[PDB]
Amino acid sequence: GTSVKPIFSRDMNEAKRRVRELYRAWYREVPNTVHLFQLDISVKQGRDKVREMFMKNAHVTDPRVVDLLVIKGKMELEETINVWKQRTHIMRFFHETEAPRPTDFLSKFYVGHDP
Amino acid sequence: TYKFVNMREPSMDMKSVTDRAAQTLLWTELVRGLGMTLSYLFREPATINYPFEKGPLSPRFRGEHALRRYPSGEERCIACKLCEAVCPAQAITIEAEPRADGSRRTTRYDIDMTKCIYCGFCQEACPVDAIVEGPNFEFSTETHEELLYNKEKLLNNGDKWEAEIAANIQADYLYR
Amino acid sequence: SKVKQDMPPPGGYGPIDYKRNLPRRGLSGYSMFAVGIGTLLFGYW
Amino acid sequence: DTRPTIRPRNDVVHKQLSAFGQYVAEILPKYVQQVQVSCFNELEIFIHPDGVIPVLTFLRDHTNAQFKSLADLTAVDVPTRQNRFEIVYNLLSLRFNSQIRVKTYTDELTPIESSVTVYKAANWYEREIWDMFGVFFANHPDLRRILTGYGFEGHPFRKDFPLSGYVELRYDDEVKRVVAEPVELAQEFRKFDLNSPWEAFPAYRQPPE
Amino acid sequence: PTTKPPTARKYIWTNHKFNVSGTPQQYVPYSTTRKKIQEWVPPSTPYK
Amino acid sequence: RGEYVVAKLDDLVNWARRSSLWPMTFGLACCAVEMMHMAAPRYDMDRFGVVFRASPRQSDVMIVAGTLTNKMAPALRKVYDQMPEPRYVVSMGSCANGGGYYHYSYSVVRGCDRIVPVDIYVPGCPPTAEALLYGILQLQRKIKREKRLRIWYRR
Amino acid sequence: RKCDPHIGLLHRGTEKLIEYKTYLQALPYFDRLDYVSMMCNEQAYSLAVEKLLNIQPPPR
Amino acid sequence: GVRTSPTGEKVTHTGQAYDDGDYRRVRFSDRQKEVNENFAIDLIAEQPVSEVGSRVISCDGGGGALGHPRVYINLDKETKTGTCGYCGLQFRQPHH
Amino acid sequence: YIRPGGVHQDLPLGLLDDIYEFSKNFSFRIDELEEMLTNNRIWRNRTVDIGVVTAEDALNYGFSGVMLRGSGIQWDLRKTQPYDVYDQVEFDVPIGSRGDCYDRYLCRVEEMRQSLRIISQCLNKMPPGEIKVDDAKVSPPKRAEMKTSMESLIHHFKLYTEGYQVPPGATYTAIEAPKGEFGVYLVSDGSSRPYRCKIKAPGFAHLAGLDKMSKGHMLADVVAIIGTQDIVFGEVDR
Amino acid sequence: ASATRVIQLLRNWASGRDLQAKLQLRYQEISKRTQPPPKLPVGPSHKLSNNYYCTRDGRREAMPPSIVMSSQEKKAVTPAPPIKRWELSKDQPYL
Amino acid sequence: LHHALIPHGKGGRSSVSGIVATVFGATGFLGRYVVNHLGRMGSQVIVPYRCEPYDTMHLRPMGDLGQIIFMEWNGKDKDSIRKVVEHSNVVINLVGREWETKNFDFEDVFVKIPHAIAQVSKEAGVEKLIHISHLNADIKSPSRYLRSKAVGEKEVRAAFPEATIIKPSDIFGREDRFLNYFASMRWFGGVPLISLGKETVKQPVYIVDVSKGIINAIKDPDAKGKTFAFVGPNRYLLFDLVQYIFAVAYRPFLPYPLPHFAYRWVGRLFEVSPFEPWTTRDKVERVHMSDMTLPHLPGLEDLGIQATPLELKAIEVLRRHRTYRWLTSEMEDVKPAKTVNI
Amino acid sequence: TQDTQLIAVDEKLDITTLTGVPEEHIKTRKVRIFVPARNNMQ
Ligand SMILES: COC1=C(OC)C(=O)C(C/C=C(/C)CC/C=C(/C)CC/C=C(\C)CC/C=C(\C)CC/C=C(/C)CC/C=C(\C)CC/C=C(/C)CC/C=C(\C)CC/C=C(\C)CCC=C(C)C)=C(C)C1=O
Ligand SMILES: NC(=O)C1=CN([C@@H]2O[C@H](COP(=O)(O)OP(=O)(O)OC[C@H]3O[C@@H](n4cnc5c(N)ncnc54)[C@H](OP(=O)(O)O)[C@@H]3O)[C@@H](O)[C@H]2O)C=CC1
Ligand code: SF4
Ligand code: SF4
Ligand code: SF4
Ligand SMILES: [Zn+2]
Repeated sequence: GTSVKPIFSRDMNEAKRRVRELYRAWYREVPNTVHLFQLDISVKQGRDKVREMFMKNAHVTDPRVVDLLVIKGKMELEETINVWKQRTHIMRFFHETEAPRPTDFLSKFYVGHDP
Repeated sequence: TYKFVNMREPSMDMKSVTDRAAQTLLWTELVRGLGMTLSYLFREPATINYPFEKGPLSPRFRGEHALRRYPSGEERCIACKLCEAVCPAQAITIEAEPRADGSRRTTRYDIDMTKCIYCGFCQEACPVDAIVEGPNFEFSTETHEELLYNKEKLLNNGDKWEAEIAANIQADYLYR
Repeated sequence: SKVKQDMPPPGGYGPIDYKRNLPRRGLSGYSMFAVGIGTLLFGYW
Repeated sequence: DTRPTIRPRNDVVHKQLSAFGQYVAEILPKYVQQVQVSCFNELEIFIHPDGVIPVLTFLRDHTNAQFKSLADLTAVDVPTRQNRFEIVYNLLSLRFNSQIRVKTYTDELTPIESSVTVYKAANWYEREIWDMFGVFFANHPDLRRILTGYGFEGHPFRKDFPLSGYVELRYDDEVKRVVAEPVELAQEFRKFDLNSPWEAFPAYRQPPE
Repeated sequence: PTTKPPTARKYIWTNHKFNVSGTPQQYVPYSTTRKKIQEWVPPSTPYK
Repeated sequence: RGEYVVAKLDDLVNWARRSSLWPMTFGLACCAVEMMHMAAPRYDMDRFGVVFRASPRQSDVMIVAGTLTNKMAPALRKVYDQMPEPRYVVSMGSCANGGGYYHYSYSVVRGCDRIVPVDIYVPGCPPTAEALLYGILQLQRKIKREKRLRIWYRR
Repeated sequence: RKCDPHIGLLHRGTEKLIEYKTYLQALPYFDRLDYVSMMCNEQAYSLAVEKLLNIQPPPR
Repeated sequence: GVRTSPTGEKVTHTGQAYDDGDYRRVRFSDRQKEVNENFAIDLIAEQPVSEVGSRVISCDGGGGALGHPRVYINLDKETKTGTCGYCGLQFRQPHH
Repeated sequence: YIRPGGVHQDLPLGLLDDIYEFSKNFSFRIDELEEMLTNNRIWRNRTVDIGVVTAEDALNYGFSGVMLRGSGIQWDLRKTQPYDVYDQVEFDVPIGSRGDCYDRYLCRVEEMRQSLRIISQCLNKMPPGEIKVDDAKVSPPKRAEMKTSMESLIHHFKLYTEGYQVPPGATYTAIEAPKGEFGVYLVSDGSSRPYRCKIKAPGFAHLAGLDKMSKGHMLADVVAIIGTQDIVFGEVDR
Repeated sequence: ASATRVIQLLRNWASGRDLQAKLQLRYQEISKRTQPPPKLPVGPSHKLSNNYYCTRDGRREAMPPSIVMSSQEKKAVTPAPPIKRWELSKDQPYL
Repeated sequence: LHHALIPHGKGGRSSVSGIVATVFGATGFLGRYVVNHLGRMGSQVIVPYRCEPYDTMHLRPMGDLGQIIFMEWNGKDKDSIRKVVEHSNVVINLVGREWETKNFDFEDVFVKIPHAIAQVSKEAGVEKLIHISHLNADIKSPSRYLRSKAVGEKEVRAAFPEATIIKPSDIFGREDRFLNYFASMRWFGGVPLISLGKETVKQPVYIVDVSKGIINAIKDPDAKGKTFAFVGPNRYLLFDLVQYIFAVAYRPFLPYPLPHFAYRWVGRLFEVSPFEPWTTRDKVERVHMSDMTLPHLPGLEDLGIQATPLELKAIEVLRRHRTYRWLTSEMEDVKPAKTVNI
Repeated sequence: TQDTQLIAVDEKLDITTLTGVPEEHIKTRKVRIFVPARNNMQ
């Protein structure tokens, strides 16, 4: 029924807690990768990208779900500070080559039959 | 049953000890290797010089495809799509149409030689022996587009290697 | 007619060696040292 | 045997394993939910998820079972079943030259205790299952992607995942680095509806729901 | 071939060709099918 | 005429390159193992001038032989960028010619060319150790037919 | 001291693609699986399919 | 057989021919549009019709197993010579 | 070639004789390899007592094949659970004692010679008969009955378009592949296509044990440990 | 391309064996590449009577996995009798 | 629109954008990026070339199969141009070099052939010819290059009235020969600037923006006849620009004055090399030519492309020139240079 | 049934946060749930 087995967190609050030290670690992590990975973006240009994912992932309310991606974020952070990823992998977050996609209905109508 | 492989305890007799001591001091198994290679130096090299002479094959070899045609000249492919239905790489792409004569041939027979893996299922598939890989293992091209064969190239390969396919299939049509 | 396949000849096949056939060759260990010393003595002389 | 095509049947093995099925069921009635032996003499031990650690230790340590080799650790994602994923273990008993299969069920969210302690082989199998399917395994030494590319999102072996995927790759010169783009096939995968509209096996006919 | 001549037929080529990649005789793929959707040709008579 | 001496220096330079190109030690999958048979005594690639040197800093032709996937595509292009000029890349086998058997999967780049400027395409699954033996020699003809200085003297 | 063996540089989605192919079409997958023991690879797949089909191969 | 398009292209057996504008035509320039001359359509018409006398006639296509599945053409309609659907060989009754 | 229900087609005439000629020559080269390395001191030091794995940990690590036979565990699927006609063939399974890198090298080389005995028996005891299951609903009919019989053509059509529909069920069949215990877990819904195919790769379990082996050994040893493990990355990456 | 007898001894002596008895390079001993047409046999079920599929099929004779207990004194029983320890080889004991 | 040119598919590698481009002289700095954007959206590019096909290999892996087909053309033969631009709708002209080869004068590669493509394209039936010429193009400029471009614009406009003329300022990028020019100046002692280069204001523009400018111009139905001037956001005095470059490269800056007649002599000496010249008398003049401001000329923001300041994407060009010492140094280490603004 | 701190979660299950479906393919796409029609020619 409603009773489900929680992963680590026991309600929203410490689920809200775990997203913090992920942000705590990510924020401390940005400037050294920009140096180590020889990135083209600025130190400022990394914090927003770290930031914008977080409230992009904001409609989520289930405590089990919240703890599930905080592990994925931790793993992504894990596979970043050992330079396991590469310049291309990190840059894939910046949708650079992909041209901007329209948003208004009229532009959708002009390009092709798609919602 | 099983056989033990390496636990052979060496003897400690003075003859055996001096033999091992001579082996370690006066390197022998190292010389045994040198004498081995020298013996294997005066052999006849297994190499064959390229295209002037070529390696040996079998009549059922699988290579560049070809779309043969009947002794009359009419193409064998009646476009049953069996080869497309069995293609493991989905390289076969064919569409048929009622031809002007009324016969049942295919408008398009693009075989993508960059997808299919030469399973040979296609030659096993069509009940009219229409598609078949030729013995020509050599069709390397300089551009990617050249490998994407259409129906026209397939028929040209059929008209070029027809002597081999008739002979090779004649040899192996009894084994299958 | 007669069924013909790639069956082995009636006498089966010749015996196939599989056991290790690593030959043993060379002088005795005492002899190797003996001749080695012999050249040394000749060289010194 | 007059029949030259039908695979021979081994009833002695069938009876032998079925008796061992009653054995394991009686020893651990707390986790074992169902036990069956297939027609080709394979025993499936249907356990409850919390029994992953206790049951496995029994077959690995009990004198009369002695299953001391983790053959494989897989899951078959069934979108139909309420808890979709179904984690499957295969164990081989060296002493009794027999194979057993303990199968357990799990949804996307509920975690399964890692069998690394009872079977240290499971450790790398543990990582693959999460990577391909998304079943998170609790208290694991190091859960991480093992197969997919670094930063790859989604769980590929999941049925809802498309065959071609979502992300392609190519070299783009204005950035002088490999970049990811939305998938755009030069040829869509021609799906084939190759299912006979006639019943194939009266023996396995589902009840008339 | 001198001892056993291959069976000769009409469509068999009379001049073997090497692989023609590189040279301007190279093969270029192209769709062998006809057009699927044509268009309604506008009339020639004027608007009125 | 300066055209004559340019052509003579043209022939001298490329002949050195086509008779001394060194295929890298770059194997991937099923397509790589039979390429060893080319280097095996049966066909003896080395007799045609090539040597199988590692270290892309000291190699000319890159034998992309096997399935090119997503996780390694950055590694290959880094490797290709490290190779000095001139450099050639022979896409070997159907997997590296467009995706091969796994053309439609999720972690394979459909074609080695999407990462690297790919030279002569040798097909096969796998191409016989002889099939690309021609592939290497056919590249030697491509090296023979270049102009380089001929363009420079006419630039 | 510690060796982390990152694999995946050759992860063709073999077990994913087999889902979309018939049993006959899935055979070359195993051929490509362990490309130095080809006949042994198909032998594994063939025995499994024969077991499920409840059918034995002829003695030859 | 192979005709010539108004642009200069060669129509294939299917009748495919890139038209006047047809930006795709750029590929054939500095190259050739591969066309097979042995057109199957007119390579079967000149074959004579067999005058065999019966009502049902089999057609193996030649070579037995080398041919096509044996089909029985009904040579009864005395207006049109029966043809095998696999090879196009026309069979007809010897006009009684 | 090896398909469900039997092989695709019979061997060409004279193939077995060509096998006999090669098998005669081979044992005169296997010992030649042993002459080069087996007693060579440099090869010995590079391989003796290096990358040593014990019995229980190797068994627990999911190892198979040489990893078991090299460390003393007398296990072999060809003997314990013989598939096909492996029971009717006599052969020995080399078992090591030290379990290190070197002992496996002899185990593999001895497996060479033991295989030669198997080949000798297979050639001498080849039985006459067909090469595929007589059941045409499982194995495609020959081209001869294809082109004359209704039922054969119908079966060939459906077999190469739909394929044989296997009964629902799941099974895990493992064989003593040269690397190790290669096994497949096939789950079938009952349609003409498999529902899930997990592929137990012998190198998958092996390679997880790389760290346990290479403990205190230098990098050059790790190169040696990779070689003895006999890994090819098509099987492990699946 | 047969070696001169002078070096036939050299290769034989330097390796301590007779190479010429069995060489890696093949020669005329190989089977001819052209063979007579073979006649393949028929299967056991190629009988024109008493070959009904109902008494010959293998697929339709598989029952659903037999169920022995569902969650819906007896002697201890092992899955199979313990293996019998392999005997030592007879053709080649300890290497 | 022809049925084979109707736009199709979401913009991507396999998408049919509907553009049959004929980018002339794509085997160069500007040509490298324009095809990349053309290849990205999916557009048959004819990409004629004259050099060795090997030098065109990097042009290959930026489009779908059969989309970057190559053709061999000669600058002094009309027939080669007609074949290259026969079946097309958009022609991009990027021909032109910064030196004077014996077989091609400056006026040639900027009037003679650019006249040839311009005239033949109109006869063939092209509709969107886009010819590129320097922004500073003056009829009476001290440098022949800048003179030849100006007369070049006049002639192509006459032959092809509806030919969009793009007027870029100095373009910087990885292989730009503008930032690299000053970066390479470190080899010959110090950095010689005439009157310390304190009376020359330059307004460079990043390469990609002009590349997107050409692409947007093709799509834009109003580019017919117009003459765009592609310029960067900020103007920098040349001395401060060189200060910025050497700061980003962290190489020491050693400016020293040099009279104009002596620099012209230095440019003469460097022209002697029978290979790619490093600095010509014409090049010396260009460094002195300050980018004339043409506000009446429609700029870059009207197209839609927002200019990228050189401060952001400067390490791309100059990271290579840095020694191992300051190789990992980031952008914020060096402050933005002062900009004399309009 | 497990004594594993059974929290009574009530919010409807939503794993779209993790499956990785890109933004375009998760909202815009509409799926249809139906029983396939009997192929009339069979
Ligand atoms: C992973 O994948 C892999 C593959 O595939 C993808 C493979 O296939 C294979 C299989 C292929 C093989 C060949 C097996 C061996 C290959 C390996 C990589 C295994 C590891 C190798 C080794 C341990 C051994 C390596 C040995 C080497 C490199 C040999 C070195 C020695 C040589 C003699 C060969 C090289 C010779 C050269 C370069 C020629 C001479 C050099 C010159 C510079 C030319 C001369 C120049 C001058 C004279 C200067 C100019 C001056 C002049 C003319 C004088 C006059 C003028 C004046 C001005 C004075 C493997 C193993 C593999 O793992
Ligand atoms: N900052 C800048 O560089 C600016 C440049 N421009 C103009 O833009 C154009 C392209 O600039 P950019 O890409 O940097 O130049 P590059 O020199 O890098 O490239 C020039 C291109 O033109 C070709 N080409 C040159 N001369 C000839 C010739 N005689 N015959 C045939 N092809 C020839 C070259 O081929 P190949 O490489 O084989 O010689 C190459 O494809 C030039 O006209 C330039 O003046 C305009 C404004 C600013
Ligand atoms: S050979 Fe096999 S994979 Fe290739 S096209 Fe034919 S059926 Fe398909
Ligand atoms: S080639 Fe064969 S399988 Fe394919 S459509 Fe023609 S007859 Fe059928
Ligand atoms: S092309 Fe074929 S042989 Fe080569 S790697 Fe791919 S699947 Fe293996
Ligand atoms: Zn017929």
